Amino acid sequence: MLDAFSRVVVNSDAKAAYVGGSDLQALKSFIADGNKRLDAVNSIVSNASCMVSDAVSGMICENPGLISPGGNCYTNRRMAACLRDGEIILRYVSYALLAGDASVLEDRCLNGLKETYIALGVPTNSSIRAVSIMKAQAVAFITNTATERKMSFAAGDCTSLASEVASYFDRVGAAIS
Amino acid sequence: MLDAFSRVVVNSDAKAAYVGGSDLQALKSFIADGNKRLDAVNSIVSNASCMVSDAVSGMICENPGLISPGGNCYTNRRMAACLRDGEIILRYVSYALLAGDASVLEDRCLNGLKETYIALGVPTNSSIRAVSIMKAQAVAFITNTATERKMSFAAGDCTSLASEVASYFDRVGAAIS
Amino acid sequence: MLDAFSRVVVNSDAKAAYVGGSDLQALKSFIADGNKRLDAVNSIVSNASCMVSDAVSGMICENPGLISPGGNCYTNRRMAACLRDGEIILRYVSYALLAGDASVLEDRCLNGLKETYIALGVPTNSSIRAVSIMKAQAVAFITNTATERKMSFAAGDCTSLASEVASYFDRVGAAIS
Amino acid sequence: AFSRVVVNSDAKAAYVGGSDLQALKSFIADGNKRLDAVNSIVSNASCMVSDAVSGMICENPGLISPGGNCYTNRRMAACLRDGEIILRYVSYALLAGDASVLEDRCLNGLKETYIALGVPTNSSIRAVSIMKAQAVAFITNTATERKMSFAAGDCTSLASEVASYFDRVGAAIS
Amino acid sequence: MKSVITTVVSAADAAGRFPSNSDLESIQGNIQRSAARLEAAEKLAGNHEAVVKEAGDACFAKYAYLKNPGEAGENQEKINKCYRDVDHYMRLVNYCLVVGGTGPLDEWGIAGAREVYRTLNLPTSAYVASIAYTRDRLCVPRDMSAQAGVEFSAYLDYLINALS
Amino acid sequence: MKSVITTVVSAADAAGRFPSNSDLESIQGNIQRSAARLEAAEKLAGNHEAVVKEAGDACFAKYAYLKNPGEAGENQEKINKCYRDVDHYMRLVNYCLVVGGTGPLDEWGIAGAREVYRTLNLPTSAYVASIAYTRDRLCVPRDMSAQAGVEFSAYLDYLINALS
Amino acid sequence: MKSVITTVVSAADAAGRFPSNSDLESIQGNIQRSAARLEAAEKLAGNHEAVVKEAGDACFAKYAYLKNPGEAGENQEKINKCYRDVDHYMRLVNYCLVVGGTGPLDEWGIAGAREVYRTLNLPTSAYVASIAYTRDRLCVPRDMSAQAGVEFSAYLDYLINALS
Amino acid sequence: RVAVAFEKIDAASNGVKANSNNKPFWKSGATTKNYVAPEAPAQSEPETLDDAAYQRY
Amino acid sequence: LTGYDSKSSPNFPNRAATRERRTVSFNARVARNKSQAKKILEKADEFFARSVTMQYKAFACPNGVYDIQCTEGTVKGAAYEKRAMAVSAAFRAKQASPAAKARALFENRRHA
Ligand SMILES: C=CC1=C(C)[C@@H](Cc2[nH]c(/C=C3N=C(/C=C4\NC(=O)[C@H](C)[C@H]4CC)C(C)=C\3CCC(=O)O)c(CCC(=O)O)c2C)NC1=O
Ligand SMILES: C=CC1=C(C)[C@@H](Cc2[nH]c(/C=C3N=C(/C=C4\NC(=O)[C@H](C)[C@H]4CC)C(C)=C\3CCC(=O)O)c(CCC(=O)O)c2C)NC1=O
Ligand SMILES: C=CC1=C(C)[C@@H](Cc2[nH]c(/C=C3N=C(/C=C4\NC(=O)[C@H](C)[C@H]4CC)C(C)=C\3CCC(=O)O)c(CCC(=O)O)c2C)NC1=O
Ligand SMILES: C=CC1=C(C)[C@@H](Cc2[nH]c(/C=C3N=C(/C=C4\NC(=O)[C@H](C)[C@H]4CC)C(C)=C\3CCC(=O)O)c(CCC(=O)O)c2C)NC1=O
Ligand SMILES: C=CC1=C(C)[C@@H](Cc2[nH]c(/C=C3N=C(/C=C4\NC(=O)[C@H](C)[C@H]4CC)C(C)=C\3CCC(=O)O)c(CCC(=O)O)c2C)NC1=O
Ligand SMILES: C=CC1=C(C)[C@@H](Cc2[nH]c(/C=C3N=C(/C=C4\NC(=O)[C@H](C)[C@H]4CC)C(C)=C\3CCC(=O)O)c(CCC(=O)O)c2C)NC1=O
Ligand SMILES: C=CC1=C(C)[C@@H](Cc2[nH]c(/C=C3N=C(/C=C4\NC(=O)[C@H](C)[C@H]4CC)C(C)=C\3CCC(=O)O)c(CCC(=O)O)c2C)NC1=O
Ligand SMILES: C=CC1=C(C)[C@@H](Cc2[nH]c(/C=C3N=C(/C=C4\NC(=O)[C@H](C)[C@H]4CC)C(C)=C\3CCC(=O)O)c(CCC(=O)O)c2C)NC1=O
Ligand SMILES: C=CC1=C(C)[C@@H](Cc2[nH]c(/C=C3N=C(/C=C4\NC(=O)[C@H](C)[C@H]4CC)C(C)=C\3CCC(=O)O)c(CCC(=O)O)c2C)NC1=O
Ligand SMILES: C=CC1=C(C)[C@@H](Cc2[nH]c(/C=C3N=C(/C=C4\NC(=O)[C@H](C)[C@H]4CC)C(C)=C\3CCC(=O)O)c(CCC(=O)O)c2C)NC1=O
Ligand SMILES: C=CC1=C(C)[C@@H](Cc2[nH]c(/C=C3N=C(/C=C4\NC(=O)[C@H](C)[C@H]4CC)C(C)=C\3CCC(=O)O)c(CCC(=O)O)c2C)NC1=O
Ligand SMILES: C=CC1=C(C)[C@@H](Cc2[nH]c(/C=C3N=C(/C=C4\NC(=O)[C@H](C)[C@H]4CC)C(C)=C\3CCC(=O)O)c(CCC(=O)O)c2C)NC1=O
Ligand SMILES: C=CC1=C(C)[C@@H](Cc2[nH]c(/C=C3N=C(/C=C4\NC(=O)[C@H](C)[C@H]4CC)C(C)=C\3CCC(=O)O)c(CCC(=O)O)c2C)NC1=O
Ligand SMILES: C=CC1=C(C)[C@@H](Cc2[nH]c(/C=C3N=C(/C=C4\NC(=O)[C@H](C)[C@H]4CC)C(C)=C\3CCC(=O)O)c(CCC(=O)O)c2C)NC1=O
Repeated sequence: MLDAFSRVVVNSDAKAAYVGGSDLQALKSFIADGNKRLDAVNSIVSNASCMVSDAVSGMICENPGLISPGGNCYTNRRMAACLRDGEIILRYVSYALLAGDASVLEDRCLNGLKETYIALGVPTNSSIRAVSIMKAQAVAFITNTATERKMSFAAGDCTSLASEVASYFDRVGAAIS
Repeated sequence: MLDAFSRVVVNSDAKAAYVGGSDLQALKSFIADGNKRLDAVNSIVSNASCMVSDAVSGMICENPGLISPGGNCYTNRRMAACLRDGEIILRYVSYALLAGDASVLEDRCLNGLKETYIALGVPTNSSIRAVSIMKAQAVAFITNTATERKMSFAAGDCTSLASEVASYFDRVGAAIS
Repeated sequence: MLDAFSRVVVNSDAKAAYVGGSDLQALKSFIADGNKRLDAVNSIVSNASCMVSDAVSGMICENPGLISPGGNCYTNRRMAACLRDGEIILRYVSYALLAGDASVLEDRCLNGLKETYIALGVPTNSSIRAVSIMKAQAVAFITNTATERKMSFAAGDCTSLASEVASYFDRVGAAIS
Repeated sequence: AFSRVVVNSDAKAAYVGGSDLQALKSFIADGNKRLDAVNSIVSNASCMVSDAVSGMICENPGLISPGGNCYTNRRMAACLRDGEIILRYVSYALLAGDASVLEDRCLNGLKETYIALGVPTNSSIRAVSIMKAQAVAFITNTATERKMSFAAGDCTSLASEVASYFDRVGAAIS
Repeated sequence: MKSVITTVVSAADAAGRFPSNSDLESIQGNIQRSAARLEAAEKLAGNHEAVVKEAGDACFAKYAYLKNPGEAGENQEKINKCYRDVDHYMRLVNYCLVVGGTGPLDEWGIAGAREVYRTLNLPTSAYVASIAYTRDRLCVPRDMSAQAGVEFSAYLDYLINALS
Repeated sequence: MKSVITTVVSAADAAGRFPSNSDLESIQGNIQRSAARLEAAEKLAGNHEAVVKEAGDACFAKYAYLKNPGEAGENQEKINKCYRDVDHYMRLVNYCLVVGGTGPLDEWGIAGAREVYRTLNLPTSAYVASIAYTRDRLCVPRDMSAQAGVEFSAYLDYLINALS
Repeated sequence: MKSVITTVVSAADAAGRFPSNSDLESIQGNIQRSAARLEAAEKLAGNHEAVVKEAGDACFAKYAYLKNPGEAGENQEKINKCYRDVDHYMRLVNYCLVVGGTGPLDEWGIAGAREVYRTLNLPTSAYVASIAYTRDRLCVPRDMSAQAGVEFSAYLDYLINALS
Repeated sequence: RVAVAFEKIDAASNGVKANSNNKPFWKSGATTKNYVAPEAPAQSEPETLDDAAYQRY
Repeated sequence: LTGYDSKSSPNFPNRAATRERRTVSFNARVARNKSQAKKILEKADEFFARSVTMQYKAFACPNGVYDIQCTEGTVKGAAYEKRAMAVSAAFRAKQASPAAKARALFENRRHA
C-alpha cells in the first residue's frame, strides 16, 4: 500500500505543496537511525516460531477451558488453525516495522477481522491475550532484555522502536476488542 | 397463539372445508389424555428454579473457560443475565407443552434469536449444552424418573409427553445453530 | 467512559492481575503532568469558537467550489450545519484530551460517521481538510505559537501533549475516509 | 542476634519523618553521603539484577540448556527473585551500617539451602561478584551508561564498605 | 466507569457543552489524592495472598455450617472456589484505588450479585463476614499510611453496604 | 463424516439424481456388519480406562528417554497430558466404530495433527508405539468375536499408516 | 531462486514495466554486503572439515538413543549416512551466503523436507541439535567479525524456524 | 523521608512469576485428572552394522 | 429465579404490533433489532472472499519469487487497460438477471 516515506506525500497532496524542510527532517531522522531498525527486525524473524509456540501455549495454560470440548481449541484442526491465525497477525506486524508505517496491517489484515471472529465463534479475549504476549516477546528482543536468549549488537539505545511495536500490537488488539 | 385445537383448524382451512367427525379423533384422545398434560406441566413448573440453576452450573463445569476472565459468564452482570436468558427459554417451552403446539415459541421466542446471539458475540456451543441439559431434566420430570425428587402421580405411562418435550428442546438447539 | 486510569485496569483485567508498582509509575507520570493537561485543555476551550470559525472559513477559501451552485455549502442551511458538524468534532476531541484516552469519540462520535457522510454526499477531501486545519490550530495553542493570541503559562515543555492531541485529529481523518 | 527492627507481624512499614531525620542526619557522620549511596543503588535495582543474571548466562551458558537450573521459566524468575533479595538486604546493610540483619535473615543457612535444591554455588558467586562490581561504580558515579547528579566530594569510604558486604554473601555460599 | 473524569465528561455530554472551569477543578482534586491513594493500591497488590488467606477462613470460622453435605462448602473444590470468589473482591478494591472511583466494584462485582447469590444458594452474610474481617484487621501506621488507610477502608464499606 | 452412507449420497447428490437401488445394496452391507462392529465399540466403552493406562506404559518402555529434561515427559503435568492425548484417540476410535466409517478420525483427531506435533517437538514414533501395543495383545477369540477382532483392529492400524 | 537481484527483477516483468530506478537502488544495497557477507563463505568453506565432526557429535550427546538398536541410527553405516546428511544443509549456507538470499535453501532444503522425515521417521529435533550448536559456539572476536555474526547466525535461524 | 518497607518481593520472566510454587489454595487445584508416568527403563547405547549390506536382510 | 418475573427484553426483534400501521412504521418495526447481525455476516463472508484469494496466490508466488503466471503486462502500461476491464465488468456482472442470481448461488453450493 504505502510506507512512511509515501505517507508524508499523501498528507501533502491535500496541501498541494512541495516537500521541503518543514516535513523532511523526520524522514532524515528515520534514515539516520535506519540501521537500528532492520537490526531489530532481524531479532524477530530469527526467533518468530518459538514466540507463537510459547504464545499459544501461554494462552492455553492460563485458560485451560480452551481445550475442553466447547472451547475453540478442542479439535486438532481447531488447534492447527490457531497457529496459522496467530502467525499471520505476527507476520503483518513485521511488515509495519520494516515499512515504518502501520498502513499495511490496518486494511489487508484487520479490515473485517472483528466481524469474522464473532461469525466463526472465535473467542475474542483469548486472542487478545495471545497477541499481548507477542507484544511482550517483541520488546524483550528489540532491546536485549529477554532472560534466556540474548544476542550481541552495536552498543546503543532502541527505545523508539520498542515503543513503536507496542503501538503496533494494540491497534491489532483494538481491532478485535 | 395457536394451540392444538386451532392447529387442525388452519390445516382444514387450506381445504376450506368443514372439520368433520373423522379427524377430531386425534383431538378427543388429546382431551381424554388432557388430564395427563396438566399433570405434567405442573411437573416442570414446580421445580423450574432448580432446572435452570442446575443447567448453567453444569454448562460451566464442562467448559470452564466461560468464567476465566474475558469470558461470556465472567462478571456477575454476565452471569445473572445468563440465568434469565436460560429461563425465558424454559418459560416458552412450558407454554408450548401446555398448548400442545409449537406455535408460541417458534413465533415469539426463536423467530429472531439466531441473529441476536451472534450480535452479542454469544457462543452457541455453550448455549446448546445448557438447553440439552434442561431437556434431560425435563424427561426425568415428565416421567417420574428423577434421582433426587419423586412426586405423587396416578398409575400409567406418559412417554407420549416425554417424547413431545424432547421434540421441543431440540428445535431450540437447531434454530440457534 | 474510559479515561487513562481505567485503560490500565482494562488491560490488567485480561491478565487477572493486581495493578503492580510497575504500571503505577506510568500512571504516576500522568498525575505529575496533570497541571500541564489542565493548562492545555483551557488553551483550546477558551478560544474554541474562533477555531471552528477559522477552519470552515479557511477551508472554503482554498476551495471556492465548495460554495458554488452544486457545492456542499451552497445555501445558509448547508452552511449552518457545516459550522456545527465541525464543532461537534472539536467538542468530543477535547473530551479525549481531558481524559487521556480516545475512548470517548471512538464510541460516541466516530462510529458510524463514515457511513453517514457517504449517503449525504459530503466530500471526503473537505472533511479531512478542516480537521487538518484544526489540528494545526490545536498544536498552535497548547504550545504558545499563536501569532495574535498569547496566553501566559509557566516555563516548561508541552511537546508530549503536542503529540497526544495531534494523534486524535488524524484518527478522525482515518475514520471519515 | 539481629538488629533493632526486631518487629515481626505488626504493620511492617516504619518510615522516618523530617524532623526526626534531622535528629538522624546530625547523628551519622557522612549521613548525607550514605543516603546518596543507598539511593544510587535502589533507583537502579531492576537493572542491577537483570544485568547480573544475564551476565552470568553470558559467561556460563550451560544454565539455559535442559538439565541446567535456569531452564523452566519459573526457575529463571526464582533466580531473579533471589538476585533481588541479595541486593535489597545489602542496600539495607549500607543504610544501617552493619551486616547483622543480613547475616541472620538473608545469609544464614544459604549454603545448605542451595545445595539442597541443587543450585550451583559457583555460578551464584559469579552473580554476586557482578552485583559487587556494579554497585562500586554506582556509588562512585563511574557508571558508564548513566550518571547520577550528586554533590561534590568522595565516596570511596562507602564503596569499600559495600564491597565488604558483598564479600560476606560470597563467603556464605562458598 | 464511575470516577472523577467520567463524571464531569458525562454531565458535559449530557448538556451539550465544552469542558467548563468547574470540569477542571474536579480533576485538580484527583491530583491531591492520587499520591495518598495509589500507595493503598501498592500495598494491596503485593500482600493479597496473605490477606485473602486469613479473610477467607474467617468466614468458615464464623459460619461452620457451610462444610456440611448439601451446603455451599460441601467438598474441597467448592472451598477453593470460594477463595477464588473472595480473591476477586480484593482484586476489584485494588482497581477502584487505581481508577479513583467505585466503577470497577458496581459494574463487575456488585451488578447482578443479588440474582446470582440467590440462585446458587450462596449466603451473602458469609461474604460480608470475610470483608468485615479485613476492615477490622487493619492498623493505620503499621499496614499503610495515615490517609491510605482511609481510602482502602472507604471501599471495604462500599462492599458491605452493597451486600446488605 | 466419511461414512458409507455419506459417500453414496454425496455421489447421488452430485449427479443430480434420486437414490438409486445401487446404493441400497451398500446399506444392506451395513446391517450385516453393524452387529459385528457395535460390540467392538460396546466392549470399548466398558474397558477404556483400563486399556488407556496399559497402553502408555509401553510408550515409556519402548522409549524411556522422554523423562529427560527438554523432552515431552520431564514433569508430571504433561505425562498426565500424554494419557489425555492418547485417550482422545481411543475415544475417536470408539466414535468411528459406531458410525461405521472413518469419519470422526480423519477429521477431528488426524487432520492438523502433523503440523502441531513437530511444532511442539512431539514425535509420532511414540504415538504409534502406544496403540501398536494395544492392537497386538488382544486375542481374537478371548475378548470378542472373530469379526470384531478383524474390523476394530483394522481401525487401529489406520492411524499408524496415516501418521507414518 | 531468491536473491536481491532476481526478486526485484521479477516485478519489472510481472507488472510489465521497464527496469525502474528503485530496483537500481536495490542492487546498490547488495554492494554494501558484498564485502561484508562473502568473508563468511570463504571462512566456513575452509572450516567445515573439522566442524562437521563437532556439530555431528553435538546431536548424539543430546540424543544417545539414536545409536540404540531399532531406530534410525541403529548401525554404524547409518551414522556414516548421518554425517553426510548434515553436510548438505550447511553445504547450502555456503551456497546461500554467496548469493545473498535463501534461494539454495527454500528450494532445495525445506521444500519437501517435512514429508521425507515423517515417512522415513527421521526426528527433525536432532537437526535443531546439529547446526544450532554452531550458533551457541560462534565467537565474534576470534573466528570472524560481527558482520558474519549477524548474517551467518541469521541464516541458521531461518532453518530452525523451518525444520520445526 | 527515609521510608523503608518490608514486603514480599518477586520478579517474572515473560509468562510466570517466581512464587508459583506456593500459590494460594483457591488459585489452583482440581483442574484435571492426574496420570502417573511409568518407570522408563534405561538401557545402554549400541554400536553399528556397517556393511550397508545386511540391511536388506 | 432472577426477579419477581422474567419478561422478554425490548431489544428482542419482532416485539411490536405491525397490524394497521403506516408504511414508514411497518418497516421500522419489522427490522427492529436485526440490523446488526445482517452487517456482521456481510463483512464476514467478504473477508472470506478476500482470504482464500490470498491463499492461492502463495502457489503463484513460491518462496517469494514471481513466476511466468502473473504477467499482467507485456508492453508499456499494459496493465492499465487490464485494470479497467477487470473492475468495470465486475459491476456488469452485478446487474445481471434475477434468474442468474440464485443460479450462481446454488451452483456454487454444488461444485465446492
Ligand atoms: C488475512 C488475514 C487472515 C486472518 C486474521 C485469519 C482469519 C481466519 N481465521 C480462520 C479460522 C480460525 N482461526 C482460529 C484461531 C483461533 N481461535 C481461537 O480460539 C484462538 C483465539 C485462535 C488460535 C490462537 C480457529 C480455531 C479457526 C477455525 C478453523 C475451522 O473452522 O476449523 C479463517 C478461515 C475459516 C477456517 O479456517 O475454517 C480465517 C480467514 N486468516 C487470514 O487469512
Ligand atoms: C461439573 C458439574 C456438574 C453438575 C452440577 C451436575 C449437573 C447436572 N445434572 C444433570 C442431571 C439432572 N439434573 C436434574 C436437576 C435436579 N435434580 C433434582 O432433583 C432437582 C429438582 C434439580 C436440581 C436441584 C435432574 C432431575 C437430572 C436428571 C437425573 C440425573 O441424571 O441426575 C446433568 C445432565 C447430564 C447431561 O448433560 O446429560 C448435569 C450437567 N453434573 C455435572 O457434571
Ligand atoms: C389444576 C391442576 C391439575 C393437575 C395437577 C392435574 C392433576 C391430575 N392428574 C390426573 C391423572 C393422571 N396423571 C397421569 C400422569 C402421570 N402419571 C405418571 O405416573 C407419570 C409420571 C405422569 C405422566 C405425565 C396419569 C397416568 C393419570 C391417570 C389418568 C389418565 O391416564 O388419564 C387427573 C385425573 C384423575 C384424578 O383426578 O386423579 C388430575 C385431575 N390436572 C389438573 O387439572
Ligand atoms: C483564504 C482563507 C484563509 C483563512 C481564513 C486562513 C485560515 C487558516 N488559518 C490557519 C492556521 C491557524 N489558524 C489559527 C486560528 C486562529 N488564530 C487566532 O489567533 C484566532 C484565535 C483563530 C482565528 C479566529 C491558528 C492559531 C493557526 C496556526 C498558527 C497561526 O497562524 O496563528 C490555517 C491552516 C493552514 C493549513 O491548511 O495548514 C487556515 C486554513 N488561512 C487561509 O488560507
Ligand atoms: C482548574 C484549572 C487549572 C488550570 C488552568 C491549571 C493551571 C496551572 N498550570 C500550572 C503549570 C504548568 N502549566 C504548564 C504548561 C505549559 N507551559 C508552557 O510553557 C507550555 C506552553 C504549556 C503546555 C500546555 C507547565 C510547563 C507548568 C509547570 C509544570 C512544571 O514546570 O513542571 C499550574 C501549577 C503551577 C502554578 O501555576 O503555580 C497550575 C495551577 N491547573 C488547574 O488546576
Ligand atoms: C494489604 C493489606 C494488609 C493488611 C490490612 C494487613 C492485615 C494483616 N495484619 C497482619 C499482622 C498483624 N496485625 C496486627 C494487628 C494489630 N496490631 C495492633 O497493635 C493492633 C491491636 C492491631 C491493628 C488494629 C499484629 C500485632 C500483627 C502481627 C502478627 C499478629 O499478631 O497477627 C497479617 C499477617 C501477616 C503479617 O504479620 O504481616 C495480615 C495479613 N496486612 C496487609 O498486608
Ligand atoms: C531526633 C530525635 C528526636 C528528638 C530530640 C525528639 C524531639 C524533641 N523536640 C522537642 C521540642 C519541641 N517539641 C515540640 C512539639 C511539637 N512541635 C510542633 O510544632 C507540633 C505541634 C508538636 C509535635 C511535633 C515543640 C513545640 C518543641 C519546642 C520547640 C522545638 O524545639 O521544636 C524536645 C524537648 C526539647 C529539646 O530537647 O529540643 C525533644 C526532646 N523526638 C525525636 O524523635
Ligand atoms: C551478554 C553478556 C553480558 C555480560 C558479561 C555482562 C557484562 C558486564 N557488565 C558489567 C558492568 C556493569 N553493569 C552495569 C549495569 C547497568 N548499567 C547501567 O547504566 C544500567 C543502569 C545497568 C543495567 C544495564 C554497570 C553500572 C556496570 C559497571 C560499568 C562497566 O564496567 O561497564 C559487569 C560487571 C563487571 C565485571 O566484573 O566484569 C559484567 C560482567 N552484561 C551482559 O549483557
Ligand atoms: C528471603 C528469603 C530467601 C532466601 C534466604 C533465599 C533462599 C531461597 N532460594 C530459593 C529457591 C531458588 N533459588 C534459585 C536461585 C538460583 N539458582 C540458580 O541457578 C542461580 C545461580 C540462582 C539465581 C541467581 C532457584 C532456581 C530456586 C528454585 C529451586 C527449585 O525450585 O528447585 C527459595 C524458595 C524455597 C522455599 O521457600 O522453601 C529460598 C527461600 N531466597 C529467598 O527468597
Ligand atoms: C469477577 C467477579 C466474580 C465474582 C465476585 C465471583 C462471583 C461468583 N461466584 C461463583 C461461584 C461460587 N462462589 C462461591 C463462594 C462462596 N460460597 C461459600 O461457601 C461462601 C459463602 C463464599 C466464599 C467464602 C462458591 C462455593 C461457588 C461455587 C458454587 C457453585 O457453582 O456450585 C459464580 C458462578 C460461576 C463460578 O462458579 O465461578 C460467580 C459468578 N465470580 C466472579 O467471576
Ligand atoms: C481432539 C483430540 C486431541 C488430541 C489428539 C490432542 C492433541 C494435542 N496434544 C497437545 C499436547 C501434548 N500432548 C502430549 C502427549 C504426548 N507427548 C508425549 O510425550 C507422548 C508422545 C504423548 C503421550 C503418549 C504432551 C506431553 C503435550 C504437552 C505439550 C505442550 O503443551 O507443550 C495439544 C496442545 C494443547 C494441550 O496441551 O491440551 C493438543 C491440541 N489434544 C486434543 O484435544
Ligand atoms: C502455562 C504455561 C506458561 C508459559 C509457556 C509461559 C508463557 C509466557 N511467556 C511470557 C513471556 C515471554 N515469552 C517469551 C518467549 C520465549 N522466550 C524465549 O526467549 C524464546 C525465544 C521463547 C520460547 C521458545 C519471551 C522472550 C518473553 C519475555 C521475557 C520473559 O518474560 O521471560 C509471558 C508474558 C507475561 C504476560 O502475560 O504478560 C507468558 C504468559 N507462562 C506460563 O504460565
Ligand atoms: C540396503 C537396503 C535394503 C533394504 C532396507 C532392504 C529392503 C527389503 N526388504 C525386503 C523384504 C521384505 N520386506 C517385507 C515387508 C515388510 N515386512 C513388515 O512386516 C514391514 C511392515 C515391511 C518392511 C518395513 C517383507 C514381507 C519382505 C519379504 C520377507 C523377507 O525377506 O524378510 C526386500 C525384498 C528383497 C528383494 O529386493 O528381492 C527388500 C529389498 N533390502 C535392501 O536392499
Ligand atoms: C424472548 C426471548 C429472549 C431471550 C433468550 C433473551 C435473549 C438475550 N440475551 C441477551 C444477553 C445475554 N444473554 C446471555 C446468556 C448466555 N450467554 C452465555 O454465555 C450462555 C451461553 C448463555 C446463558 C447460559 C449473556 C451472558 C448476555 C449478556 C448480557 C450483557 O451483555 O451484559 C440480550 C441482550 C440484553 C437485553 O436485551 O436485555 C437478549 C435480547 N432475551 C429475550 O428477550
